[PDB]
Amino acid sequence: SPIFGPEEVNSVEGNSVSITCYYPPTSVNRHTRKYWCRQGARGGCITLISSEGYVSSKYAGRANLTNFPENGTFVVNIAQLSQDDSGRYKCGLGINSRGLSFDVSLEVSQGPGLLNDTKVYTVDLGRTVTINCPFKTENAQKRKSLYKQIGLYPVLVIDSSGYVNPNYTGRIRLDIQGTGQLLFSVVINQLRLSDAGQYLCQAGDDSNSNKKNADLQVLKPEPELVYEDLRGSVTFHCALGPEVANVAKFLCRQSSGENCDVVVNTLGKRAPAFEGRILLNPQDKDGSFSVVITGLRKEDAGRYLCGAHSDGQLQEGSPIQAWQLFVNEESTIPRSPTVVKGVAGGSVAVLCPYNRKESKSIKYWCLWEGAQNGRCPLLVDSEGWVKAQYEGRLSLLEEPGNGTFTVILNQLTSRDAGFYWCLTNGDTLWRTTVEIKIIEGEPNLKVPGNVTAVLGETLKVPCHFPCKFSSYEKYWCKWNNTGCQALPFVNCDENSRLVSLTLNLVTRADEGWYWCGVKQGHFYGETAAVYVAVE
Amino acid sequence: LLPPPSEELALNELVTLTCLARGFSPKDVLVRWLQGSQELPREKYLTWASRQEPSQGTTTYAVTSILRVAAEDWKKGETFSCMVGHEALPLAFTQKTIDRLAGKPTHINVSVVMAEADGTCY
Amino acid sequence: LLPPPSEELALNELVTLTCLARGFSPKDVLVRWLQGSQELPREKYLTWASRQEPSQGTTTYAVTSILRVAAEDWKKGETFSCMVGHEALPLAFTQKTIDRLAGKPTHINVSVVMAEADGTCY
Amino acid sequence: ERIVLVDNKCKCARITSRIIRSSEDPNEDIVERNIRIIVPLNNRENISDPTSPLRTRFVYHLSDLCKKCDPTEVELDNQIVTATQSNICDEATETCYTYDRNKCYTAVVPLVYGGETKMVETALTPDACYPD
Ligand SMILES: *[C@@H]1O[C@H](CO)[C@@H](O[C@@H]2O[C@H](CO)[C@@H](O[C@@H]3O[C@H](CO)[C@@H](O)[C@H](O)[C@@H]3O)[C@H](O)[C@H]2NC(C)=O)[C@H](O)[C@H]1NC(C)=O
Ligand SMILES: *[C@@H]1O[C@H](CO)[C@@H](O[C@@H]2O[C@H](CO)[C@@H](O)[C@H](O)[C@H]2NC(C)=O)[C@H](O)[C@H]1NC(C)=O
Ligand SMILES: *[C@@H]1O[C@H](CO)[C@@H](O)[C@H](O)[C@H]1NC(C)=O
Repeated sequence: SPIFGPEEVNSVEGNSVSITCYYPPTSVNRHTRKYWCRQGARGGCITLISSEGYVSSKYAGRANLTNFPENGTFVVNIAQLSQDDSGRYKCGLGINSRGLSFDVSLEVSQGPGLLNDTKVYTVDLGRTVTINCPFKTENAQKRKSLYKQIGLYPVLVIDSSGYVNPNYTGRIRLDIQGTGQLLFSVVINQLRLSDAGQYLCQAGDDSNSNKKNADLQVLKPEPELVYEDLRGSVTFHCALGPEVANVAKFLCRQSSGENCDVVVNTLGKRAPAFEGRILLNPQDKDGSFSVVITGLRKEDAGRYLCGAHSDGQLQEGSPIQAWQLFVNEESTIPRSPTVVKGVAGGSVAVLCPYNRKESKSIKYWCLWEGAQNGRCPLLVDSEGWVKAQYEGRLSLLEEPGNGTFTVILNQLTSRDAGFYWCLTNGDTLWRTTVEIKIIEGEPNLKVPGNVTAVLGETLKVPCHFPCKFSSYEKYWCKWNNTGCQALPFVNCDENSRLVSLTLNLVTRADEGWYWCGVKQGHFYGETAAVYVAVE
Repeated sequence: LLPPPSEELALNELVTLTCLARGFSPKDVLVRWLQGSQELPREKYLTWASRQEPSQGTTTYAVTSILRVAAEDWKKGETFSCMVGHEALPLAFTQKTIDRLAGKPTHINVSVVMAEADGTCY
Repeated sequence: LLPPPSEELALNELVTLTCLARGFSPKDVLVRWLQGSQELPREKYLTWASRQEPSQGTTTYAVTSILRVAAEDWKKGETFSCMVGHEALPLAFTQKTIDRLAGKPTHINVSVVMAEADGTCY
Repeated sequence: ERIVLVDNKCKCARITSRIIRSSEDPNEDIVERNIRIIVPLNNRENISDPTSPLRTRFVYHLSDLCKKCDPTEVELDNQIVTATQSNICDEATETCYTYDRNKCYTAVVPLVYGGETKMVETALTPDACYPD
């Protein structure tokens, strides 16, 4: 079940193949036994090549099996294929009679031998092609006809003078650079699946049933495999050519009953179930762009398609790109609160998990706009910068460390609800989203209004707390760009009330924002805020 | 009349039963227990008072009681009963009875998979 | 660790226990035996040398050893166990164990008891 | 076979269940409960080496399979309280029947090195005791 790879693989004889399988990188899985095996009929699942030094007799000289532990993958090569090699197969780990496997289907076909009467043209659907047929000048004034064969009958439905087939509508144009020589061609844009096969082509006709053979093959693209897990993020890379660099471009998901279903467009559409956890970047000079989807759930598994078409949907005659995604779900990404609540005037605090092996990174805090396509304006970084309009009410803190940092956002209002993102600078990027809701109530800690200052004498400011906070520590701090640091002239007078602080001199040097806080040593808690003046 | 919880069965101590009556219009009621045909003395069991319910217009009342017996008596096959007296009943009494074999399931499939045939999936 | 052959058990003088290690890449090993939990001295058994086995891919090696113990203690129910030390193992030693019941038993007795299958599982 | 109620690894038992509802006669449906036991035929009673013979009696109580004790969070009025979810898991003392694939098991054996004896440590499941 947590094992994944290519479901279908194809090649022709004499060639090589290179299969890759995936497993969760836990320590038991890196050291256990890997196998490739042939699921035959009558029960058994006989091993062909293994990780513990075993190579079979039929695979002698042709194969090996290398294991990459930091990837979490292992690769299998089979050279010099055949037609006894067609069948179903399995990757795996451990013992074969359990089920830590994944099925793979291998199909291999016969090549052409001593039949070189062919002229091929390779194309992926959405591009241009030529089908060249011999232009004879001994039929100088004769039609350059090209039939189509359904069965054995060359059906008279395409002429070369302005008559085209009722199914090949609007897209057949041809060029004149011979006209005295053998040179004409037919150029087709937007190749379909139904535009395949050999066609009865010729240029000019002596009446004695003369023939010619020349085919095309158009191919469907092969999906890049992406391996993700629960509560993580993914990134696609649509990289179509500059021929469609100014068409509307889309991204959907193939479903069961022949129904692609839109996830984003560039004409402004979105699913209901992807609100707050998706992006779409502005493209570069050559026409490639990024798509991010974070917080991955169980039902995001399946084939995805990106393309370009003039109305923003999947229609035939448009160039595509593919991916196939797997969600591991035996993940080691820690769980987190998805929604955090607060009241008008209160604070919040978020736990933001990253990877322990990337602890020398740089941390960021977004706010998902959702207006154009999706955008992160950055609000605060780990290096000492904050936004302008969030002054006095935001800071990022490195404690507790070792898997997790925290961020404090107070002085709430009912328009502060939304979806928020956090992101590190390392190589592997989990992006974690939390929703801030606003419900009504009363703030726990209690401070006065906006406290002025006298010129030439002292100030004192109180700050209460209720009685469940009687075992938690109390502190004060002064806020600047790097965060806020605790002060030593607080007293914490009462046993269950009135943490205060005075300022020994009214000069302008500390005319800033102040907080009043609560913490259980490492983990932080609620706070409030007042701004000081000097008159 | 409710059966015991399955947590108490797998410990071999006393097990517990619950009687419950609800929906009666004056708040006067009597509750007695039986074992087979013998009425137990009324200092073996606890009975709460009679209180009224949240409702829709018409007002009604409810009452519970419990009785704790030994697990060997339950697993023998001895039955127990809860009797309720009230004045809106025509014969002034109702009974319910419980033992094992009361909420037994009606379909059981047992398949034994031998050696040489393991096919476990993850 | 292989059990004794069936023919040696009838004669009732001594039995023999075979310890085979197979498929390891450097050719240095260590074999020691235990009875109960107490290590036997070196002169009770016989260990051959490490040699290279026919090729199926990578080149690997093998070794054997035998120990002869009294046929009364095999039926009293003592246990004997074999230990192998090699460079590639995780904690440099591993062991396997055998006695009269495990290993050619002529008897498989198993009892499975599933207690309260209809039992409000939470 | 749709919703997993328990997947226990000390006893190696798995229990799923599923409601499959008929539309005609809405007073009666059927509720299915599937149990899978895998019996190890070669494990000892205590898991060390010389303990005792083969375990030959295997006992499963449904109230101890389905037991859930790691704490949870409940929101009562506007509060987050931590609750336990079971009466019976006082701390182990449980006898396990199988090994667990992600935990590793060691033993301690005395051997001699010419002079005195040491306290050599020995792996019992070698795939899982790799120090990294
Ligand atoms: C199942 O078998 C194991 C293996 O014998 C038992 O674990 C160990 O049992 C011994 C015997 O009492 C305990 O011995 C102690 O060893 C320490 C050294 O670590 C020594 O300093 C003490 O003086 C004492 O002799 C040991 O605590 C214990 N646990 C270990 C090694 O982790 C186990 O108790 C057996 N279980 C049952 C239910 O029989
Ligand atoms: C992770 O797997 C990839 C699979 O493509 C490895 O990439 C190539 O590996 C071969 C060795 O078999 C090298 O010769 C190539 O240079 C690798 N890179 C590319 C771009 O082809 C990669 O080596 C694996 N990771 C590690 C750390 O080895
Ligand atoms: C053996 O493995 C190497 C990589 O380790 C690979 O490049 C090579 O193709 C393999 N040999 C075969 C398939 O004959």
